[PDB]
Formats: sequence, structure tokens, C-alpha cells
Amino acid sequence: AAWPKAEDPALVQELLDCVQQASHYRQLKKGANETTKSVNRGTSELVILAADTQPLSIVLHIPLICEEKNVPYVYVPSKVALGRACGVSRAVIAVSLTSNEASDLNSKIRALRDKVERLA
Amino acid sequence: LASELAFDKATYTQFRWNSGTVTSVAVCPPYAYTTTKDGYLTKWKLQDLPRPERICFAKADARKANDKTYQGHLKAPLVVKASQDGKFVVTGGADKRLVVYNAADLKPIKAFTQHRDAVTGLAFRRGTNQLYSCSKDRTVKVWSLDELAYVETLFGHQDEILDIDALGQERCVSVGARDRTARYWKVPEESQLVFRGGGEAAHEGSMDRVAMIDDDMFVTGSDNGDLALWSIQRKKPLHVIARAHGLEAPQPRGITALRTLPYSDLIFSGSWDGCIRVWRLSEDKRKLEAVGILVRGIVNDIALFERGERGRDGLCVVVVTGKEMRFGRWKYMKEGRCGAVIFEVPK
RNA sequence: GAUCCUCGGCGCCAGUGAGGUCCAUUUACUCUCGCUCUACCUGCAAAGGUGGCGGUCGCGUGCCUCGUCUCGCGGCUGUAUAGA
Repeated sequence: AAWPKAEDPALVQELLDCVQQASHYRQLKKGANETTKSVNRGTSELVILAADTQPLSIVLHIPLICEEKNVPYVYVPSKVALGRACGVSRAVIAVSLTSNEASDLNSKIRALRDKVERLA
Repeated sequence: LASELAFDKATYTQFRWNSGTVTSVAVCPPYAYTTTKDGYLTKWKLQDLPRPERICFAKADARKANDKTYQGHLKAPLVVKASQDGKFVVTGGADKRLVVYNAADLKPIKAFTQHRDAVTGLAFRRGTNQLYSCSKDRTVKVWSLDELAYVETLFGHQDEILDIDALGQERCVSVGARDRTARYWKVPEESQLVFRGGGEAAHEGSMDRVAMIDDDMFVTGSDNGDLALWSIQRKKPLHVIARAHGLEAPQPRGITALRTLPYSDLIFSGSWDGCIRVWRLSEDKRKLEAVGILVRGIVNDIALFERGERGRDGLCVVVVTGKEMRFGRWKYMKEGRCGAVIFEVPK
């Protein structure tokens, strides 16, 4: 069910790096429930999930509402890599990252979901 | 002294105790220390070959005072490393702090609070109590432990720092957390010599552990199973070897422990695969072959010994596994405890 | 087909997002292995007096070597790697 699977040749790495930079700019909603709140409230600019979920059904619900809100989603293959990409000390299973009016981070979100649009 | 040791005859020992969480190790030849997330810094004892268990410990206190340098901590320590003489013990952690004090009765006298996130790595200079303390505010500070005074801060870390190794000269090899960069400190002239990786079946997300074999080259371990030697002479890697602890759609398991023998060619690298993995530097001193495989749980930290006498035949080395990883509990396993697998290499 | 109020009885109650539990210095819990004194006993168990192997001082010194090694009696009290 991971048909937007991100490729380990550095697209995963740019995803997790932009996760970390958004974590340092506090633009980051972590975990599946808070990701779901950000997508349902429409604050979300991009959303990554983790395909290393042991039952992946517990994150399969957010591609629905991301298709409804028309925000790009993409899966990285490790919730541990996403977890310390956030800086959490636990495994983050699905992360959402928003934006503001003016930031270089918002530019990096723009180019990043341009690459996600090249996937989907 | 790689092939002058017999890996196939290793005499191991699996000691465990109650706290279940153990994080690091500190040798004081021979006296071994540990640090457990229950809050313990244990002085335990091993010496005689032809077995001893432990003597004493200290507790991290939930003590609501402010700028207090006494015996009270605030929170559990993370890593510990002990002096070459045997006259100072120092630790630091997510109580945002160090303490340094007498190693015999183990009563904390100085709590250094100059760092401001968490003290995530610690090393010495050999033969001198010049201390290097590297911390989660992505900095590395250097201490004059002769006065227990503060010396200098250093900067250049792109990301939250992760580990330091240092030797008898005023120099360091640090690692940043995710930035794929080992960072070679010229301490007196406060310069730095940046060695970045970018291994190119995962690519290098983070770069976990570091070890200096000598004053000319070193080795770093990344979380994609890439183990890399680096010459100080050259910006490129001296060697990169891939999938250092097997796979687990599967992914290479990352290196969680690396420590080498100084002025030697013996590389000690472990993971959550359960098997310790000893490497050697090759005869060309440029490449790397397999001196081989040699328990349960996910190995956080690892130590060193030697026979050290006129003979110098047969090492001793403990792995200090634990159930989780060392700073955060991103991965949990039922296997391992607060343990110590002392395996001794004969000949 | 009246609706609501009053008086009864019977039930019953939004957000956020990374912190949180114990408290001088202990030794988790279970299974196996090894068990540093022995004997006579005042002795039913269990505790004390004494003897073999001791072990330490004082002394006689034995010694084809007058040191080390074969020993003994007189004040005392047991201790080996010791736990895997």
C-alpha cells in the first residue's frame, strides 16, 4: 500500500533533513494523531509517513484526508530514522510539516513537494 | 598486533544485574565503571584471572536546588570515562551537567554546568587530565582538570554532536549527529579539519560512533552499516565497507558501538545483531579486511584492556549492551539487560 | 394528539503536545552446578571443651648445604580461586 515509496538514493535523505530543519523551526507536527489534526485543519504543507510500521493500517488513514485536502504525502522506510530525524527519542510513525508566509524553509518545502509531485 | 591474537578461543562472561538499562563503560586499568538509566554509576571490579563482581555506586538525585555543585545530580547520567592515573571520575548527562571527584569513595565535588543541553560525549588526553566534553548544544568544550577550571569552547558542528575520541596529543575527532561529518579539532589554535562522508541498501543517514586508531587516521561508523577509515592527510575516505552488521525492503542495521585500540589496528564494532564484530587495519594500512566475528541485546558501549606486561599477550574487552539505545529509546528489545559480556582474547 | 415549566424517584458528568515514576548505598525472581574444616564428644535436635590437617609467634635446633628443606613443644585460633 506504499505506492508513493521514497527512494533511498538521497530523496529519503532530503526528506529527513527537511524534517530535522522544520523541527528546528518548530514547523513540525509529530506522530500520527497530530499529523491527522494538521491535515484535517489544513495547516499541513507536506506529510511523510513511515513504511516500517508494524501494522501499516494504523497510518493508512491519512492518505485519504491528504487526498481530500490535496497535500503531498510520501513514505520513508524507517520510523526510527524518522524518529531521530525529528529528535524525539521514540519512533515517529508519521510526520507533518507546515509553513508560514516567509521562510527559506517554505522554499525547501516547495522544492521538496515538487519532487514528491515527480513521484506521484 | 592484529594476527598475534586468537579470536577463536575467546573466554567470555555474561554478567547481569537489576537495573536493566545500562548505557556506557569506563575503564581504570583495571577497574570498570558503568552507567544505568535507573540512575547508577557503578564501580565494579574484575582484576584477577586465575570471579569478582562489584563494589560501589552513586545515585542521580531528584534534588530541587539551583546551581548546586555538590553530591546531588539532577537526572541520570549518560556516558562516563575515567582517568589514566586513577584519581578523577567525571560524568555528565541530561541533567545538563558534569561532575568530577574522587574515584575511591565516589563523592561528587564539582558539577560543571557550562553546557546547556546534555553532555553526550566525553574523552581525555592520555597522561594528562585535560578533558574534552562534547554536548547536545552541538559544541565541544575543553577542561583543565588539574585546576578543574574551564578552558575553551569550540564551534563548527553543523548538527547536534554525538561522540569524541582523543589521544595523547591536543587534537580531537568528533562526529556530528546527522550531518555525515567527522570534525578534526586543532585544539590550541582552535581550528578544525572537516571530513564529510556521503556514502554512495541505505545511504548514510547519521554517523553514529567514532574511534581514533592513531594520530594519523581514524574510523567512523554510520547507521547504514558503512564503516569508514579517514586519513587526516586526505579529505576523501581512506576506506568504506558496507553492511557492517547484516540486514534486519530490509535495511542495513547500523553500528551502535565502535572503539579501537590506540596505536594498534584492532577495531571493535557492535550493533543489535548480537554478534561483536572485530576488524583489522590491513598490511597496506590503507584498506580493511575481516579479522572476524565474535552477545544478546543491543550493544551500546564497549571498552579496552591489554595484558600489558612484559608479555603483552591476550586482550580483555567488555561490551555493555542494554535493551535500548544509549541516549534515547527509539528501539526497544526484550533481549539484553544491564549486562557485561567480558570476552578475553588469548595469545 | 396537547407541548413547556415545576415537583419526584432511578441512574451519570475543549484544546495542547514531551515529558513522566521511586528514593542514604540497598542488592529481583526462579532454576542448576561448587561449597574450607574434620572427628570425640558435654551432645535428641542445636550450642560449647578437646584432638587429626592446620595457620601464626617463643624456643631446641635437626642441615654431608648449618640459609632452604624432614620436625617438635609452649601463648592462640582456622581463610581458600573462591563462587560459576
